[PDB]
Amino acid sequence: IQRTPKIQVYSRHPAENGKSNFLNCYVSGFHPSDIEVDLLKNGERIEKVEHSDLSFSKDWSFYLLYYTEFTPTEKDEYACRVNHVTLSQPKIVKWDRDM
Amino acid sequence: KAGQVVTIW
Amino acid sequence: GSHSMRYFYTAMSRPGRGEPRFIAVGYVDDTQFVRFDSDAASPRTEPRAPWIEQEGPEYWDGETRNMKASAQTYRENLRIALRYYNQSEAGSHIIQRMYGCDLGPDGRLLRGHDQSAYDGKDYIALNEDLSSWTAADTAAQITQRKWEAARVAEQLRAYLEGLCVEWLRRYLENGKETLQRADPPKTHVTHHPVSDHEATLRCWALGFYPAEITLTWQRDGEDQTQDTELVETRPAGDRTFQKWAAVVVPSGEEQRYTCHVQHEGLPKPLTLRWEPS
Repeated sequence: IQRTPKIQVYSRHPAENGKSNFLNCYVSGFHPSDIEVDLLKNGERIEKVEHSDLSFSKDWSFYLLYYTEFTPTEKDEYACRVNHVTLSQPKIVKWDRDM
Repeated sequence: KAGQVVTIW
Repeated sequence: GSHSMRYFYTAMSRPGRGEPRFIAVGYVDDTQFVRFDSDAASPRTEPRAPWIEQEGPEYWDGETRNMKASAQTYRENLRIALRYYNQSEAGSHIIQRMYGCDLGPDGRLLRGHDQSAYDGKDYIALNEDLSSWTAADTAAQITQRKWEAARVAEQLRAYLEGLCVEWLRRYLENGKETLQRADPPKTHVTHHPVSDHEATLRCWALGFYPAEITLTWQRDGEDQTQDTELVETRPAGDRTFQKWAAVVVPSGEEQRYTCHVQHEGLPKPLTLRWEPS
């Protein structure tokens, strides 16, 4: 009766070091709706993160976009950390600026 | 504009 | 093109943590335009697109009253569902509903929809005739009998063929600069070796609206359905969407692969290949 989230971590525009952008974590395919999503910068939780209003796909699974404004650099790492009832521990998905 | 029909199960 | 309006309701019980949360969102095509959340400090139907903001206070007050009434109905429906499934009052459960209308390219009604789920499984659906019901199980057959006795299908039909279509047409006119504009995908192919004898080709589509798109890889002109990794279409956060499709190919065979893109914003489907240097 439960469905685990799919997670994609990506930017609004192709990343260019030093240029402002948005870091997105799209969580989808999950059920039930409660979910915990953090965006991380070098391992630490980003405080200013917004998210879309809860909606769902035709198969009843939920989706949400979490996002924050950011300026990528060569060395900073970013990630999305997700917890859900279906997960025994939080799942961390690192941002790959080519995915 | 949303529907207003009351649909009690 | 064709257009739709859809409302999505989610009602989530949480015993010991107050009354069930009720969230409703409304969309025209892939553009959200309203929201309501019973957990907001002051629950109100709120605008989420620029072209709905012009609606006057009677619109916002009436939509808010309707959503508050709907939250009450769906709290009752969660209590009823516990009875219908012999479930305890201790567990958390979810009712979902989606409804609305589809128009063809000529503005005419193609079809209506009104379907509900309990705990993520189909519960009951209004059939395409807007007159009869499909119940998923013996619980939903109880609901079906109640709704048949009360002629609920006729009331939903009147909404779906009447106000749903009329208000969708109004929104399409008021939001025409965005709702009636397709933004074609910006496309390119990237190449990344995986080893000395294979490489990934990734075909990208960025910046497109609406979300519907087809991205396919062919090898020697044959679709590579079973060998393609195709990610779910994902929102950029600026109204547009993104998608990619990838294949792992033998090194030296890259030119045998073509990516094909279909999107309403394109006058003709595109064919792309990896362009080294």
